[PDB]
Amino acid sequence: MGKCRGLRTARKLRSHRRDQKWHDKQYKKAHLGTALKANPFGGASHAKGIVLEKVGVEAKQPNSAIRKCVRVQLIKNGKKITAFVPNDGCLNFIEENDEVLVAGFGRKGHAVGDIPGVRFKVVKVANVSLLALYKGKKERPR
Amino acid sequence: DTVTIRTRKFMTNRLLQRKQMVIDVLHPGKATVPKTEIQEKLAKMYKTTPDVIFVFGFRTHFGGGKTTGFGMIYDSLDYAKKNEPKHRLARHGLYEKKKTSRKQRKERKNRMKKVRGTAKANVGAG
Amino acid sequence: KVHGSLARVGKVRGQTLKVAKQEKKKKRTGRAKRRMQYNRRFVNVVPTFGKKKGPNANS
Amino acid sequence: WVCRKTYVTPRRPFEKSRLDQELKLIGEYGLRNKREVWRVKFTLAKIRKAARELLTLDEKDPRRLFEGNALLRRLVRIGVLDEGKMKLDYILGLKIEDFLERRLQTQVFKLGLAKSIHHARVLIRQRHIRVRKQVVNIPSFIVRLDSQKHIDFSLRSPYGGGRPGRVKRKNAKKGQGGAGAG
RNA sequence: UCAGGGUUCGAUUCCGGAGAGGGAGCCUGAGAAACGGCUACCACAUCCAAGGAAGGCAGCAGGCGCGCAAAUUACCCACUCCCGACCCGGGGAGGUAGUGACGAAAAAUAACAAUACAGGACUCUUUCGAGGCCCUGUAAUUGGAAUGAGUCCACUUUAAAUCCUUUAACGAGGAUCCAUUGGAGGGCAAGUCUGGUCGCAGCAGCCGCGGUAAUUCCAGCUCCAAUAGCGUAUAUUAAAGUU
Repeated sequence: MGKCRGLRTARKLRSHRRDQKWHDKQYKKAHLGTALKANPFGGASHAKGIVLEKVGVEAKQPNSAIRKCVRVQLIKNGKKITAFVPNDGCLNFIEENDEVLVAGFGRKGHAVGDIPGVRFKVVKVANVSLLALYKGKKERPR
Repeated sequence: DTVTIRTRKFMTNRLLQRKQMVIDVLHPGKATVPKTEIQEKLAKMYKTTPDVIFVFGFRTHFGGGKTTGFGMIYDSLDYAKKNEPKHRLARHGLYEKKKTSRKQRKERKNRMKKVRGTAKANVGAG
Repeated sequence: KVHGSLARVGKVRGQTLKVAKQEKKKKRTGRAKRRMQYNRRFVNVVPTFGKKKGPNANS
Repeated sequence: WVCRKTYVTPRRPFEKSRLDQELKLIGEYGLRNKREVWRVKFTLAKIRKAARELLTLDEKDPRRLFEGNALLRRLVRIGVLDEGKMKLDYILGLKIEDFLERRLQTQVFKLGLAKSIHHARVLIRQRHIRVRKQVVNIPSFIVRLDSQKHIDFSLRSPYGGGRPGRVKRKNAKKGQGGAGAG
């Protein structure tokens, strides 16, 4: 309520809504494309890179742990992304200066859990999954 | 076995000089018998003798019990021999093909294209 | 204690015992797996006074 | 070419109330999965949507007459509805279970020769029945009303006339090569 | 996708349009500013006896490169149509097969008796107890019965063949002719079981678990959900009367 309800006010409605839609956060990222330019991804679900070097990443309080991530440079941008490594002992199955395949966490822009500064994780080392390396139904191909 | 040949929608197709019907066949504990055997029985149901009869089709339904095809019967041989697509005549032999596979034609054609006046070498000779 | 640093990975998984008791018994699939599920829950017919039991109880 | 789905999934993933109904319904009729249940309920809820239109259309609109008349005939022809009803209001009184009575495996058990329902499904698949003259292998035949008085066993089977199976004739050859020559 | 009103997508089998490495010009013809025609410049790239000459796969296959990301240098004018001087010739148009868990439809992976315990209506008996009916799983072995999964002669299919349907002959005793993918603290269907670890290692969309008694970690057993499918990442709609 508190607004026009004319019969010839189609212009004053459809131009107002087209302006006040930009104050929404979601809409403003989709249509400016500043999302694409700023992201290390092109909007692609995955991406591929080459390892730079292992790191240890401290946890946010209350939790205290060391989380053993990696840091990676990409093939098609040359810029750098810091990527989590999953389950116990899977760090060892990643060896420095090889290729890897990365993927987002599942929150689509934001850092997940108690680990800060990480927005990406790792899925395949070299056409072989972290699962089959971990479980033992496959072996290192080298 | 004892089998039944049974008509279905006859036509006297005067323009092509033939008689075309459906070949509706019942088989009791068997089904799917040679097409050669079928045209024998149709020979001794219109007395036209089995070299001007031609049949094809014959897909058999589930569990057997029925099979249905499509048959022609020509008045004379020469009306079949003229009209008839070649492979149906060669189906029970009196014709063949050669010709010879495929390809050997096109690679010769493009070689014939690049000569003028005399192409008799390439037609025999490569 | 913790000795030989606590940054070490493979720690918990490389010092645990590994045991098994893999099946000889074949489990059912498709139809019959639903048949047993129907009978074992509803058509037995056991239920008694108000209880918390669940379909599992290894307590 | 042209393809479309014949079922839908429930909006809720879990719900104690729902799951028990779907389970106990599958138990009675011997169904393999919930996909065999939701299939039925898609068709039903589709028919419940079409009916829900025509009741709001003007009485004696030509669209309303021709549709309803030919619709109710089809519901009567499969026998999920009576002609002592024969109006659109009884479409909404129709429900899920009445369909399942007209399933092939249900009619084998209910009005023919079977043990438990779990047996009867196996007989349909192992080609020991027919519907009028025609072998079937589909327990989801849904059976027209007229064809209920032609459900018979098959004419080539060890159940009734026809050649025995390989368990019997095996043991017959155990009388000749298992204890007759071996 | 959706109650009503909408929102989002449309390279892509039909119709219209534009373009054949980038620009420009032009010949022929009824029709073209044509590229399976031509000429020139520009960017490329090939052969050469160095005098010269020849080229444009956003046609079908195929290769390199690019990337998260995508098939056979197969068979054939029989169908469907087109082109010609033509009933006869030609067509990578088009049809056929191969690869194919994009996706959709169909629905196997054990059914039935014997014994064995087990339950309750029913009957007898004061009750105990016994009989007995309807069924249930569950042990023990089995028994009888059935079938395609496969293997496979024949017929059929078709341009020739494959597949499918049809039919010989072999083909089920559960140990194998083997169903997996996730989960069990709450949201949310299912363990305050056993062993190991001790704020370490890890789990955790979210809330939170781990500091020696861990229902959440690593394993075992059991249980739950969906099922020939299930999980994960990302775009997007509904949920959002949070446009």
